[PDB]
Amino acid sequence: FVVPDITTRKNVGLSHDANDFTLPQPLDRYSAEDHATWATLYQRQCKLLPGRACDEFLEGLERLEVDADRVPDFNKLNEKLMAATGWKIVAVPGLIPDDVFFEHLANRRFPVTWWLREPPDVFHALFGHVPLLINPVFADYLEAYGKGGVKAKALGALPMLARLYWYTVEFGLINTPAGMRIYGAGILSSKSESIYCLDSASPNRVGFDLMRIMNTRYRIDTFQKTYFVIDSFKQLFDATAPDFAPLYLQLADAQPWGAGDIAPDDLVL
Ligand SMILES: [Co+2]
Repeated sequence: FVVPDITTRKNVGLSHDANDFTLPQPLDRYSAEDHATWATLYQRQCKLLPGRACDEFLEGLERLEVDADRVPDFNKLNEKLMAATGWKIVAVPGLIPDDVFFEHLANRRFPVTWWLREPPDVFHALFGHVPLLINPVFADYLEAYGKGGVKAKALGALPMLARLYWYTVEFGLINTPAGMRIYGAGILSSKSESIYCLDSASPNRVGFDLMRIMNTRYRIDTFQKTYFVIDSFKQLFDATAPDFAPLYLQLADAQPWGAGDIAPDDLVL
């Protein structure tokens, strides 16, 4: 039997732009259970993350006044976000087309799935991704990433950019004099990956390298076998400076590294 998935069920009776896939945040659809689920997840992560999350993340939560006790009102969060970096969040139904996603980031709009899991959803999107948008360097990296979507799509290279996003925005680590810390949203909203990614001898931790990352496969249904480590958000933004076109064409005929591989030139940490 095939039954409707959560995206389908949550969006019953709602609409989305056929081009940019946005909708007004459906505030009336959040139940008491939803706000309680949000509060539980928020409390859980805030207990786990001190000394694991990078300091910029935890500061972003406070500066944006991300609600501890209910699903945040997107309009209200946008007041603080816009004043900080000129970014805003927009509600989407769930997974959206790539050109749409990129066009949003290119225009300093961060798409956020509106609905919450039952006890990627709004907790992952808002709690995991949004706090770093208050950091001007990180925000500029995301904008530059978004702007690269047009060229990538024209060259059939969206999956190569997707690897860069996965291994930075979703699963990135940042080294600090106080020790290794986390900036990837997929780790920051996770119950357990926050522990494994810093505490386990199992995963590789490899210095950030643009070409290497864009040549590296990933899997979505398991903890990462490799994490890439930056020294600063400036490293990410600076990585977007050169022309990616000749990089895509070189990668196109290469054999990608497996998710668990160490490459001969890796700086292994
Ligand atoms: Co994500």
